Amino acid sequence: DQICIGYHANNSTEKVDTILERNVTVTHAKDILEKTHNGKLCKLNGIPPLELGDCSIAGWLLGNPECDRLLSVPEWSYIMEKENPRDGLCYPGSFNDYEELKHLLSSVKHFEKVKILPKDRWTQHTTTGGSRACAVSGNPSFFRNMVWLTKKGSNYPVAKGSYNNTSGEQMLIIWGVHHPNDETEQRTLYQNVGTYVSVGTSTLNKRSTPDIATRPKVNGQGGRMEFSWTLLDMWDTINFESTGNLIAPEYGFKISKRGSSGIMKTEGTLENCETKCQTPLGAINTTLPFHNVHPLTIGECPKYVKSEKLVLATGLRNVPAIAGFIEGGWQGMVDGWYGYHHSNDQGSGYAADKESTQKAFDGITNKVNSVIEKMNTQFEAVGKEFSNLERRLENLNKKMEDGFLDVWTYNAELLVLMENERTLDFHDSNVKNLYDKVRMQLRDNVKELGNGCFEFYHKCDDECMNSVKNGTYD
Amino acid sequence: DQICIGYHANNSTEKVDTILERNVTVTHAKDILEKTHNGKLCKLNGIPPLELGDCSIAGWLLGNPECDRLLSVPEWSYIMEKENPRDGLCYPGSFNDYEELKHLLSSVKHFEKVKILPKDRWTQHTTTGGSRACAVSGNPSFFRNMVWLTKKGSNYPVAKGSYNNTSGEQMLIIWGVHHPNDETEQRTLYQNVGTYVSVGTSTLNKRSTPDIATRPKVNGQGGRMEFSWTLLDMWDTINFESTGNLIAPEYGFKISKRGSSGIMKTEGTLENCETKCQTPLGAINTTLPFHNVHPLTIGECPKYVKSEKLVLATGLRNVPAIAGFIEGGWQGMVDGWYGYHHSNDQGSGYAADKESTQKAFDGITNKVNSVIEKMNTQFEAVGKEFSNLERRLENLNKKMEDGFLDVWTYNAELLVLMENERTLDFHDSNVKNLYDKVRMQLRDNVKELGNGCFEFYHKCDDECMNSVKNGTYDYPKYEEES
Amino acid sequence: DQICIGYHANNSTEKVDTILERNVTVTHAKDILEKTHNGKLCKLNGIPPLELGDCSIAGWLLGNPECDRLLSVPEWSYIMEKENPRDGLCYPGSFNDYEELKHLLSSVKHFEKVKILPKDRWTQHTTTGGSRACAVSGNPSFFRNMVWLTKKGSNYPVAKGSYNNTSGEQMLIIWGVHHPNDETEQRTLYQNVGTYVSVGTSTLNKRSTPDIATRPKVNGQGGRMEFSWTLLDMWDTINFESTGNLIAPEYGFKISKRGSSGIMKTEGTLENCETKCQTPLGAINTTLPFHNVHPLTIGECPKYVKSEKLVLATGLRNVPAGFIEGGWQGMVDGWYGYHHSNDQGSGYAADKESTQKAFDGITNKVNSVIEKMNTQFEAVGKEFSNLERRLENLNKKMEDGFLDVWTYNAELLVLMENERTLDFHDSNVKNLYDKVRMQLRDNVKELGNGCFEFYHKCDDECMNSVKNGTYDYPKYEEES
Amino acid sequence: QSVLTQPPSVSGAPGQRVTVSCTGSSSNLGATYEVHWYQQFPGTAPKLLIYGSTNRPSGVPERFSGSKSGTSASLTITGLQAEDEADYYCQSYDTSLRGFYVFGTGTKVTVL
Amino acid sequence: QVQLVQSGAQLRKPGSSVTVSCKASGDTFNSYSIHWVRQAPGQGLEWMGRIIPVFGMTHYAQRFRGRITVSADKSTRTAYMELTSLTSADTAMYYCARDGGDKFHSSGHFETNQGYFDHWGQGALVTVSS
Ligand SMILES: *[C@@H]1O[C@H](CO)[C@@H](O[C@@H]2O[C@H](CO)[C@@H](O)[C@H](O)[C@H]2NC(C)=O)[C@H](O)[C@H]1NC(C)=O
Ligand SMILES: *[C@@H]1O[C@H](CO)[C@@H](O[C@@H]2O[C@H](CO)[C@@H](O)[C@H](O)[C@H]2NC(C)=O)[C@H](O)[C@H]1NC(C)=O
Ligand SMILES: *[C@@H]1O[C@H](CO)[C@@H](O[C@@H]2O[C@H](CO)[C@@H](O)[C@H](O)[C@H]2NC(C)=O)[C@H](O)[C@H]1NC(C)=O
Ligand SMILES: *[C@@H]1O[C@H](CO)[C@@H](O)[C@H](O)[C@H]1NC(C)=O
Ligand SMILES: *[C@@H]1O[C@H](CO)[C@@H](O)[C@H](O)[C@H]1NC(C)=O
Ligand SMILES: *[C@@H]1O[C@H](CO)[C@@H](O)[C@H](O)[C@H]1NC(C)=O
Ligand SMILES: *[C@@H]1O[C@H](CO)[C@@H](O)[C@H](O)[C@H]1NC(C)=O
Ligand SMILES: *[C@@H]1O[C@H](CO)[C@@H](O)[C@H](O)[C@H]1NC(C)=O
Ligand SMILES: *[C@@H]1O[C@H](CO)[C@@H](O)[C@H](O)[C@H]1NC(C)=O
Ligand SMILES: *[C@@H]1O[C@H](CO)[C@@H](O)[C@H](O)[C@H]1NC(C)=O
Ligand SMILES: *[C@@H]1O[C@H](CO)[C@@H](O)[C@H](O)[C@H]1NC(C)=O
Ligand SMILES: *[C@@H]1O[C@H](CO)[C@@H](O)[C@H](O)[C@H]1NC(C)=O
Ligand SMILES: *[C@@H]1O[C@H](CO)[C@@H](O)[C@H](O)[C@H]1NC(C)=O
Ligand SMILES: *[C@@H]1O[C@H](CO)[C@@H](O)[C@H](O)[C@H]1NC(C)=O
Ligand SMILES: *[C@@H]1O[C@H](CO)[C@@H](O)[C@H](O)[C@H]1NC(C)=O
Repeated sequence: DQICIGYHANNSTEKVDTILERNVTVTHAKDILEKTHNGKLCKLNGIPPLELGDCSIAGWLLGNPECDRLLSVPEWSYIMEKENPRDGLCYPGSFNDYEELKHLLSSVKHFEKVKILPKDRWTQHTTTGGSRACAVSGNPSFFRNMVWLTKKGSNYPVAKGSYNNTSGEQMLIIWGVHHPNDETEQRTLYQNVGTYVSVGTSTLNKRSTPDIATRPKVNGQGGRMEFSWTLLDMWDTINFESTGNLIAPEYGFKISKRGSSGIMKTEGTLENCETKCQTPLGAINTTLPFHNVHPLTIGECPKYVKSEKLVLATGLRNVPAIAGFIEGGWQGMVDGWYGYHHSNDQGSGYAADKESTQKAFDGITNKVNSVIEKMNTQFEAVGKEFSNLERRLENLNKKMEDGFLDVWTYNAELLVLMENERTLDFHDSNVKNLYDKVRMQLRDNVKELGNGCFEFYHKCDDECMNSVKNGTYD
Repeated sequence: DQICIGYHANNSTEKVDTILERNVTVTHAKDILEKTHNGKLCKLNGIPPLELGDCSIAGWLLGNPECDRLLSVPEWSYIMEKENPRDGLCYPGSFNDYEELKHLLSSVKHFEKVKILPKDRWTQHTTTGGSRACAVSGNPSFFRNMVWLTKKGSNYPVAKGSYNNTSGEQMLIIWGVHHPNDETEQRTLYQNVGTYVSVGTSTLNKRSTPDIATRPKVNGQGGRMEFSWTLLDMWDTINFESTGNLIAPEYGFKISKRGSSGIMKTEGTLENCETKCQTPLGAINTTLPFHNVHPLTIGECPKYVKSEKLVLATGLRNVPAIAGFIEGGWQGMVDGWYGYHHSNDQGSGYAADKESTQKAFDGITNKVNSVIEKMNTQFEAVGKEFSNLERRLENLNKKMEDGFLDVWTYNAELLVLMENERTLDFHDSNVKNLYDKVRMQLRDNVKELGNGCFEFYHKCDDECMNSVKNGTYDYPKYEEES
Repeated sequence: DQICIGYHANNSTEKVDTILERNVTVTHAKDILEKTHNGKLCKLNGIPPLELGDCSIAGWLLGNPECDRLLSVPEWSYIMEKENPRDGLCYPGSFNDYEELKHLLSSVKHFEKVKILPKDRWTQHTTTGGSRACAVSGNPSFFRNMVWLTKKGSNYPVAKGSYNNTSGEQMLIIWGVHHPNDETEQRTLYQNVGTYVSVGTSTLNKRSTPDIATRPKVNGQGGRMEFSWTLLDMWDTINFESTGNLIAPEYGFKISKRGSSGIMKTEGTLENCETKCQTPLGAINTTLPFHNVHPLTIGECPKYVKSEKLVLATGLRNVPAGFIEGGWQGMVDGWYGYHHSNDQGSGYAADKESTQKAFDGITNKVNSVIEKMNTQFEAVGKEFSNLERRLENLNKKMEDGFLDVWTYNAELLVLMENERTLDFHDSNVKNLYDKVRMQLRDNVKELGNGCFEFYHKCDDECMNSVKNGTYDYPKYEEES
Repeated sequence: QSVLTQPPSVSGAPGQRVTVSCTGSSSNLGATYEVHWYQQFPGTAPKLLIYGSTNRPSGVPERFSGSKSGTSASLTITGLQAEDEADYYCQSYDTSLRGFYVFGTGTKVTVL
Repeated sequence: QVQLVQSGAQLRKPGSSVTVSCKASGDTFNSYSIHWVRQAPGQGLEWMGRIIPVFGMTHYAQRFRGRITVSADKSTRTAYMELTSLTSADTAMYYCARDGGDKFHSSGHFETNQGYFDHWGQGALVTVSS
């Protein structure tokens, strides 16, 4: 008797926005924004982080007496550091090019500590000094990886030494200069007053003298130490010379891996878990192209956007035997998106149009993949530190990052809204196209009732109906 | 009798471009790019700027004698500075980390000047020194906020002093070193030759000696002064020590607001007006998402793009009773966008489908808001200064800004062109869909005339017509059709 | 007989991707990504590059003895430099603000070398020194544009000299300081030990002393020379003073052009060709909006993207009764058209009104896509020292960031436009079918296969009136 | 203009201490400026006696010594001699009226 | 000592002018300034003005602004003072003095104005009468 053409309806309450309309219920949708993290700091790629805890990088590398558990250091996946750490330079001072050193460490996963200048080689100097500022359990002490060279007896011979860099790889060497807060101190520690410290390599040429002056006390001392560092190229030789005020390295650090890592600021500790993407708030286990968890992630992560919801409609607008297509969808149809009712005197029911649904289905999955697979991801260490005299560079860096974030957030939202409009128009034009395919065959011999149903002058046997479903009607 | 389905047309000369076609006259459009500014420098957020006029920042903070009107400046909203100012350093010299200081001031709206080291404390030094270079009305002088310490009698005792910042907030302290043109000058002014200037805080540690050498004369003098600055934190102490060549601060500047501001370069003066967005060419009072007035602005401004126009069609292609949509657009239906025009024995009429127009209308207003409300604005000072040894950083900053501008200009133009195409096709589909809605309801009780009109095969009065224009009609009778 | 409506098809194998479907054969398409370069280094704008060959910039400007052929300073369009050049500082040393100087040179096309301090003016000093490190054919020597001033007899009077920049344009002056590896050396070269070098201008105020120290040997020497540079503005005076360790410039370099250029790193040499866009892999002679040849270019170039293929469909889906069943391959005069069967005979003609409008819509589409890309002259690159890694990395991140934005936008715009293009064409043929159906009305029956069969005789003149839509045939309008 | 006020005269017997005061103000003896003193015999140009408020030129006896505090100053002559009969003047620099040097009113010293 | 040689006495009429000058022993080339001081009979000293020949700078006491001109010509090493709008009150002796306090330098300038007169001229009496 009649064939009604319609489309699938469902019990879905999933709502997707488009350019023209907001809060549009659809039968199916895909959320492409990752919103949930584990809450745990995990082992990135199965390799744990270096947990400095309360230690700063300078405290670690210089050997702050309280960073004595960092004298081992297994290979790390990332460096975990508290912001505003407690154990830094126990002897007040400063570290030159410190931010630049921390940047260097973003490409280092392991160091081999090498005793380049054993403390017992300076047989002409006192190598046993220390101070209350670096004291251990009340006993005056000093940085563990360095030698404070002071006068022996009543003299301070010129101190000399060198290393050849035969360690197999480029090495990190740290040294420093002591700046007394009096001349009385300069004389009681070094004997000589018009002193200097000289360090050279095939590329480095530095000579400096201590500045003797009154400064506010920090950690009980009015004196200061400055630290400097260099990288000694393989097969190069570093030469040290001093007439006083030299804090010599005992150890250098060979860079052993040179892979991609990064430094994370977090107040937490490592948990027994693993990830492929880690941010300060916890690991982000996922497959979606975008996330909104935190701006700074280490690992190969989805792109971060300033958005709460990015949802792609994939299904039909959810708009729930004598009607279909025009009046609403069919909640009685469950085998496809588009289909026929086929009511005659043998039976009635629903049948999907498999050709139409399958073409529409594949078009939609290709669309989703075009949206999500065109995002370019890579490993990133996501960040830099700047000194307090580099505010114009810090702000430049911030602007750059915020600028790209706005561009990508904007593009993600507009692409989703434009695609959802297209999705729904696509799905609706497909129903109309099916209706016309049927009206063009069955040209006459069918009365159209204006509600999506075709009534037949020629009575139709189920094989007939079948013939209309397929392209074989006459 | 008959009913026809049609689109509103109008007397509009408004034109919109699309991806496929240009100069599409439309009945309605919205311009989303702001092209107008006041031509005036206004008070941002109702608070006037610091008007330096011919003073540079260094001149202002050091106390150049020609900047005497800037010695008690009240809260400013932005700093207005001329390019190539004259009242800079009256005594030739240089200022270290100067660009970095100017950057600091983008976060400062007000300073309280504090007398940290009164000039009369220096009881063992001469504090009355000055030169013709900083003279006022021919009378030799020096920077108002600093003390040039020279020998007293024939002695220059080590000069010492300090200040413990109990002012309540982080303070800016500026001091300097004098570099003589000769040894005879060094002895005349300071007695001691192997001199130094030593300054420090809990974070700063500097010692500097003067360089005595022959230099070209600037402002009549061969010597130069260098100025340095530091921020003294709260409860910290700054200590000065010198054996000569010290220009001591008398005053420090407490930062009192620490809010968001910026430095604008302009040759104008403040006018009596107000704004929420100020550009160097004048203020901008607008609601639109984009503007094309000037790349550097201070305030919360629309995004700047390099384009002449961004116009969204909102209306129908403007194509100027008997004939329906296929022929053109009825000037007459001015009560909506889509509608009916009809005639019978009672009356000729014209009408608008309100259901169709309202849905189309809301679609379009949501479209406009989806475009304009997606732009993220914020306060931004948009500008940095670099030294002549930072060309690789200045160019980097420039590239970044130009890069983002090209991205946003491009996105704004392509979004407008793509949306205008969809808008016009949207309206075209809506009138065609209306025709089909009606055709299906009428079925065979009408004759399609081929020009968007349905002729009836039975008498159909205003009651019959109204119901059709509302979704209600059924006449399985009167087959005049035969 | 019937009139059928449909579209042209063709023998093409050109495939285009869209949002919904991949590998869609189309009758026509345009490739908007340039993939081929000449393989040659060309003369940009007809002006050759400076070919440093094995010389570095410092070698060139200081006068390294092995860089003598560069002393004439010919005009250049760009500077061609090898990576890791051999002839740099022959006497080991360092050059301050070297990257900054290389950057300055990206805006310089020519220099005039000016003899600001002739070496024979130093009548109280020895101006004939040199070392084995810079030796020419075994004879100790030194940099050609500088004077190494040492003691004369047994004394070193304070050395002084100056220059008022009256050359007519801003000048580059390079000078340096010698750093001995002993005190014995300090005394045998200069006599005076507590020495200094003092240089200044109205903006420059610099004084330094040598650092005597043992250093590893480089090129046989344990000593080092430190070079510095400044730009002396017009009418300003540079004053040099020294008690030892001064290497005076003999020559300064006047900047004569100040145009936009750049420094390209390449191991090749100049070929006899010309370009408007030069990459390190060779020149890109082309007109397309994008290219994928190399990230670093000098000139006004297409935008570089990380993609292999950007193709816009311009034609119809190539699908080889009618319309519903596939547009006829034969129609040669347009995109959409008619069959016209009648009693004189059938044939195929394009619908010129429909095709021309569709055609122009497509050419406007292509131009909206390609003409919205901006170009400018840009050298896209900077040198950084090894102590500026945070800045170098920032620069890299910036460049990669913009590349991802533009690559992404180019690909999504192409995919979205190809989808619209194909829908556009399908809608245009459907609209043609309906334009005709509405005019024919009840005088023809639809056969459901894209054709209208007439109920009355319709010959060739009738079919022509049907094509332009100007007819009415009431004769036997009745179906039966 | 004649700010530095001095006593019209002072006196004393040979061997006595005689002092001459000089009182100025915030513009010229104050404001850190030093005061100089001159000795003048009738018919002769004045000569410098004390400078910098304390020092004496070579040739000036130890008997002459300057002192300064606040905005006030004085000259002390100890061991007054028969020959110390002269007018004495104080001088300093005054910052008012765009700047000028000011000499005091003068004091006559009489030896008894 | 430093010789400063002052010109002699003169008699002028009210309504006229006075010219007094001093030759310095190199003070117009060296860097000590030259000042003018007046003393009416029976009165104390009055400062009138100064010149610094090194820089060509002058400064005058408020009482004589518009009346006193001071100039110098280092080629003869002489400083000059000219007074106009002369009155009967201008019967004072005029002296030149060398400022031994503020020492100046070429290619620079610096005053503390804490100087003093280390060397005085002899005194040129000027009488003004009808
Ligand atoms: C430091 O030790 C290294 C390694 O032994 C020396 O470098 C090598 O020296 C030998 C002998 O000249 C050469 O054959 C090798 O080619 C050098 N390099 C390599 C690859 O090992 C180095 O010379 C020594 N330091 C000094 C003082 O120069
Ligand atoms: C600067 O002044 C402040 C305020 O008086 C000093 O800070 C207080 O000093 C006392 C010791 O005198 C401490 O017990 C308080 O804890 C300090 N208060 C604060 C708020 O810090 C400060 O010590 C002075 N600076 C110096 C170094 O003398
Ligand atoms: C350097 O040379 C220039 C040009 O000769 C000098 O500039 C001119 O100098 C004279 C004399 O001072 C002035 O009258 C002109 O007005 C100046 N003109 C220009 C072009 O600026 C300059 O003074 C010289 N510099 C030195 C210190 O020798
Ligand atoms: C909707 O139907 C599905 C399939 O039966 C069922 O799993 C789901 O729980 C239903 N939800 C509601 C809210 O009816
Ligand atoms: C959609 O519905 C939610 C819940 O009622 C509402 O908060 C939101 O504003 C709606 N969106 C719009 C713009 O209608
Ligand atoms: C991600 O989540 C699934 C949830 O079942 C889990 O099986 C898988 O281990 C997680 N992946 C990682 C890398 O933690
Ligand atoms: C319709 O076509 C399908 C596919 O060939 C076939 O399986 C089915 O039996 C056909 N039905 C009829 C009777 O037309
Ligand atoms: C267009 O018509 C409207 C309303 O009839 C009128 O207000 C307006 O001035 C007219 N404008 C033009 C351009 O003719
Ligand atoms: C009208 O069309 C032409 C070509 O499409 C275009 O150049 C012009 O800009 C358009 N109109 C105006 C006034 O801009
Ligand atoms: C801002 O614009 C509104 C609307 O044009 C106007 O009424 C007002 O005067 C303008 N000025 C301000 C900033 O108040
Ligand atoms: C609207 O529809 C109703 C049927 O629901 C009908 O009664 C009425 O005549 C129609 N009226 C108008 C105003 O079109
Ligand atoms: C397609 O046919 C045209 C007819 O002119 C011919 O020129 C062209 O080479 C042919 N291309 C192929 C792929 O055969
Ligand atoms: C398109 O063609 C290429 C080459 O044959 C093939 O690798 C790719 O799978 C095709 N794309 C799809 C999804 O059909
Ligand atoms: C560059 O392109 C133009 C246009 O294609 C061409 O005429 C010219 O020959 C090309 N130049 C070279 C050197 O190939
Ligand atoms: C229109 O078609 C008619 C057929 O009757 C033909 O005679 C006439 O030339 C055509 N005019 C045009 C080209 O519009």
